[PDB]
Amino acid sequence: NTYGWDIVYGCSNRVVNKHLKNYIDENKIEFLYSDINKKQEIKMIFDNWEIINGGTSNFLRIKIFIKEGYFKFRNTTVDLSGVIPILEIKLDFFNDASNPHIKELKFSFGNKVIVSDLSGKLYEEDEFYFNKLLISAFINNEKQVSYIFASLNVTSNIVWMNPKQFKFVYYSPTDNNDGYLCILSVVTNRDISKLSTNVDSSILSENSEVGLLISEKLFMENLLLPKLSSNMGSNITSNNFNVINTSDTTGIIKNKNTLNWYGIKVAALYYYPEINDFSMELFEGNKLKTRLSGIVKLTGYERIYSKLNMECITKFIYDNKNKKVSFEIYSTPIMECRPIFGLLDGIPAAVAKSVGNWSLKSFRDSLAFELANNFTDIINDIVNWNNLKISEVTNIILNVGFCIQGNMN
Repeated sequence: NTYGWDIVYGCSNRVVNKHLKNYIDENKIEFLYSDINKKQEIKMIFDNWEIINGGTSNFLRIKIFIKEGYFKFRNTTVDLSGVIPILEIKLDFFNDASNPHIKELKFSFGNKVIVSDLSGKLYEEDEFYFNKLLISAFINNEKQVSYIFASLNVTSNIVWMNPKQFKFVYYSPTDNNDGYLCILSVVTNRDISKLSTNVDSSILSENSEVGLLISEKLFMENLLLPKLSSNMGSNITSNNFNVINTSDTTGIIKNKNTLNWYGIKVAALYYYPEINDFSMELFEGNKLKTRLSGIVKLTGYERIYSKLNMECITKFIYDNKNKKVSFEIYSTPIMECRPIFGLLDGIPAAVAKSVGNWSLKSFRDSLAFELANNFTDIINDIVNWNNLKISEVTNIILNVGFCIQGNMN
């Protein structure tokens, strides 16, 4: 699903364009420049700006609607009322003067980083070498446009999501409509470059304005494990578990050491089985394949035990009404209970079979739980597009990556 990145955020241009429009409908947006004494000047008054496709890398490409204005070179007069230039511009992150741990995504015309694609439509004269030279005297008014495309929060209450390195990229598809987006690596200072910038269009959907894609690893470590590792009795606590790397984004859950199961009462006695090696890897996109093995000693016959082997597939489950993530039992392709005894003593062998079969059930049963995260909290945790929270989460998908989707209000 993802592309070698750790957490990817994304937003509809259809969304930001609109918050852009009434940031402009605030109306204090006139641009003046006069080159002296080169006899040049423009006064541009803006109707609307509109982000469009064609944006490559850091850059946005945007349609500029002028509805009042002028422009003079060498005693030549041209009123810019209605001309519609098309620019490409750079965005970069700007640290904040309030909370510096909140980095802020704004326009940036430093020093160079504005290109003119089309000059105007279509009320112009070909002789527009001067308009372009001059409207790149945009820069003088860089500070005037302080629009916040997204707030990005390092040092949030959710620590595993905190980004160390991260950068902006615009996704334009093959069909026309699009969403731009922001890519990160959390905590880890990995190679970073060269990583791709290609993004999964899956992140957004027809129903959803904002999307968030969590890598498989982060999901395993910070979403599944925390629940699982506390679903198995008081002598198991995730400190008992490792998550092992297979890629820098692909990961398997193995046990760090012996897992001490809680006590099961069979007939008159309590038994305390122990799983010795444990494995949970992600399988067929949305299912978990669990593969454990261990034993259970017979209390009172210490040196007579039952060897326990299970394979058990569980499945992701999403409840769109209460926004709950769930895993249920899909199959139990292996539940093998094989008592170890010799000759005559069939009588313990039989309780060994029975404690074995009870223990296996206990195991499986623990693989069927419901996570407790607040996913609304999660999507809103690091990136808030346009300095805004998301009201409703529209879908959650586990297809190798872990994807949360929603609408802002």
